[PDB]
Amino acid sequence: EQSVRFQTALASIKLIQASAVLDLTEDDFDFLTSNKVWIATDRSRARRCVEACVYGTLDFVGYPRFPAPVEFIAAVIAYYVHPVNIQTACLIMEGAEFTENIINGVERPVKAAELFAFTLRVRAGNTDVL
Amino acid sequence: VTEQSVRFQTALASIKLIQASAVLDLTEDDFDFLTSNKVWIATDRSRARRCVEACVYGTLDFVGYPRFPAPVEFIAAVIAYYVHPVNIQTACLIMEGAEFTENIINGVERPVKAAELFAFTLRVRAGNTDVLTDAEENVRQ
Repeated sequence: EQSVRFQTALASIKLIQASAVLDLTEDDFDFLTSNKVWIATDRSRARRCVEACVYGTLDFVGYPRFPAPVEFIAAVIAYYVHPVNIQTACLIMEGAEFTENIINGVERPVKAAELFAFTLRVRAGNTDVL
Repeated sequence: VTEQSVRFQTALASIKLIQASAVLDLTEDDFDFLTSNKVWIATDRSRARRCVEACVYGTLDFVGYPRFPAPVEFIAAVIAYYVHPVNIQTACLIMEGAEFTENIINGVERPVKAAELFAFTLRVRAGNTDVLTDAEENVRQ
């Protein structure tokens, strides 16, 4: 169910590295992908890149971008973000509390806490969760 | 075990995450303490708590940023990596209460107490060659 909702996203990311390109200047890109610690202030900019990809990847599949799918933020994080910033990146995206992460029918936000758990699996290879 | 297997895999997949960003908030002295083969006395608990945590909420503490719950696979990975067999147990004792990835995802509060943590992190450490400590680490104070 979600397993799939991932896949469709991972396969989307893997495909973007070519055919399409995101709203990202080689600067913002070095910024998002490098190992250079994201200093406090950088919050606004990090968010805006992670979004650039998240929504971007979305647009480049035909999926709406009203609530950003959890799986995409996790993927967009795992894939692009460097370990030096992963965790912090999650707590940053939580900050873009767009959808109330469906967990037992209840409309509960997309807490940073779970975003990590996701990205951590993506990288792990699993995602054949459930 | 096809379950206990994927847990490990995530824990392993974590080591690499830890190795990659060696950003830690500990003086070289502190580092020596945390990785020493000398036991952690009952008074050293405060110090240890700070050290084991400085390894989990990694770059998060180096800079400001709040802290947020980490998955067991990732904690167990940290202990297996930094902590010495001698203190590992107290470490798990310290970090008891964490949750596994699965439960983190579906919202099923299943705190993983010390005993369990200890058992698991020991098996994590038990299996992982491309994991071990070196010196391109003693570069944070």
